[PDB]
Amino acid sequence: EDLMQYEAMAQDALRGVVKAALKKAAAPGGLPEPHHLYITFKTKAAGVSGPQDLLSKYPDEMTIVLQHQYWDLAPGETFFSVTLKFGGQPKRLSVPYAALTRFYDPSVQFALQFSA
Amino acid sequence: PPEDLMQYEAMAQDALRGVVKAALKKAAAPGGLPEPHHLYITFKTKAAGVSGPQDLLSKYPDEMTIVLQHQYWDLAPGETFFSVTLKFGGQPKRLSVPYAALTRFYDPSVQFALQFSA
Repeated sequence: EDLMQYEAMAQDALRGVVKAALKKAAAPGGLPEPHHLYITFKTKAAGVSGPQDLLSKYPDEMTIVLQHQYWDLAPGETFFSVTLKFGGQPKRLSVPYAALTRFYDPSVQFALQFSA
Repeated sequence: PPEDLMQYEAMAQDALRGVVKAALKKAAAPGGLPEPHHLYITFKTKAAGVSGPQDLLSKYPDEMTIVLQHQYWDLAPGETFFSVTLKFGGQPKRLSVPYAALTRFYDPSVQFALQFSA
């Protein structure tokens, strides 16, 4: 076995792909068609925040999608915030890259699983 | 799709630089790396941020490789760069390299290699 645990360090490091993608999504032009993103995170992880009413319906994991219906994406180095609609209702979420568990871009079938 | 407009391979490749940062933090701990893990780190000598003994650097104004095994100390894997003292021909010297200057990383013990864009 590997006492260095590279497979695990590589996995945690790859969380940075999500950060870079959102950086592109927030720059002029947004995501290049037809790219869109599935992001899954632990609802109760430290730092995630949003409406209690919404988060309560998602006990542990929640998946959001960035395609067209999203506003004010703010991707920082530790967490990102974005506005999405739920039941047609706009709601603000902030989730740390550390709380992520999955990343998927259907366009090119790019996938990333995280420990979290 | 004839093309990935998001360039995930490039962003992934760049994000893995964090593997090196994570490895150096384990090495900076008392007890260092678990035997027989030794690390080869290659960086671009002229990239911004790179600093050390001019004489030494000048010996290779291109890509230089340093190995971290036993004779290294005061390794500081900061946020955007790391500083470390190594012995070149016996004389200890400080090296400062930004993670963005890394062009390669390699640990023979488990055959784990990574290469990054110049």
